[PDB]
Amino acid sequence: VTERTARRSAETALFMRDHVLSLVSHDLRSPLNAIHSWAQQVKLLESIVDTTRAETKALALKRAPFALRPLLDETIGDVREGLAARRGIVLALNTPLAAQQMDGDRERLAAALWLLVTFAVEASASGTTVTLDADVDTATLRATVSWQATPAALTDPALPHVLENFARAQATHPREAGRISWVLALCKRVAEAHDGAFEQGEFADGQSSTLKFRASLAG
Amino acid sequence: VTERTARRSAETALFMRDHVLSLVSHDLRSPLNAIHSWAQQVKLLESIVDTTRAETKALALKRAPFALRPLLDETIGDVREGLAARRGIVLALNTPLAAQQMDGDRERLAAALWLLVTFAVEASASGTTVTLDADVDTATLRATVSWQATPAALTDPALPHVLENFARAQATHPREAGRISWVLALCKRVAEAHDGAFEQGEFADGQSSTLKFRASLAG
Repeated sequence: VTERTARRSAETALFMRDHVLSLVSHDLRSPLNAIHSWAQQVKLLESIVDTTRAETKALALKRAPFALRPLLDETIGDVREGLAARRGIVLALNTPLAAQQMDGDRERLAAALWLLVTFAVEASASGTTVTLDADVDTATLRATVSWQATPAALTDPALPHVLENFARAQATHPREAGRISWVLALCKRVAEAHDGAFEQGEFADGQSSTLKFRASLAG
Repeated sequence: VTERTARRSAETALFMRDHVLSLVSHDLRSPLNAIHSWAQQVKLLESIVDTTRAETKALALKRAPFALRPLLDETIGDVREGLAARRGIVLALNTPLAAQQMDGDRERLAAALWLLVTFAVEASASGTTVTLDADVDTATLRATVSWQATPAALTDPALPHVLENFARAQATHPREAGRISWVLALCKRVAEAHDGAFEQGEFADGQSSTLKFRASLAG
């Protein structure tokens, strides 16, 4: 395990814990009122809000121009050495990007793309091809990972893994409407911090699954 | 910022988010009942419990013998390059340990000692000496960081920093009885996972502050 893989793993887990806190910050609202509709000091709520709001402010502070294509190649290289090669997964990069630049938080985008690809690899069986597609259109960077999914591979103890065991287990769980697997929180947070969006498709039988990442170019 | 510093920073923040979840998992018990003593679906509680319990099981799985003294020297070297040198803080190592070994989770202990020293550095003014004392006694590893504290340095925007801004701010807050500054959660978690203990002393005026870490040798 390289230092880079361990760093990316810890970042992923960090953002997943933020995601869990934000869900908690949200979901306790309704069953509380049902008890109180029969006829939680907000200060506890606010000190979790302060944590998530701090992370929110962290994700907006570092924007600087960088070359998109070396970032894509670094992503492929890092995931290949971290997990794809030892899982027998072929990584493919499809992009026309050569000299294009983006004014962005390069390190956070790097973490987001790493996780976008690593998640697909974790959910792939030996011999599967995971493809990272990436391009720009007007004001938007678009990165999509597409692959034929074997979601049982996420929790297979005979296979090497990089992501946390409980995160991998949680990712096989049926998703509530509009909600991501917790472990993808970093992709969602970084996308939305760049005035973008993140979409986790379902695990599709007989068809490719997709993760779709978008980020504004000049934010 | 080296890869090692960024990895340690993300680990620190990860464990701090676990700590916040565990506090939330605990503290909502009492104000809820005061509402219900006038005359929160546990499933939401349990899915945070599963997260913390997973981390708990992770911290018990990797024990292997390693040399204690190179771990101490690596700690000093990493914090020197990550923060102490650029803050004008002198680091001192006081230990009789030479060849002693410990059957432990070397990477987690390394993160814990890094944070033990880095926290003291963050809470030091230029020219202060931060001392790491370390020894073994019977079944126990004991590591203590002692220093003359300037807690205002934690939040001084003119000084370089490694730890998260909101974590540094939270650490200046008055501590409830028996509770640590959230940012030290990694030290506490790793100590207790090694059948040990962690003690954060107060910020002492005219006297040294201490952080005391203990871990069982052969767990």
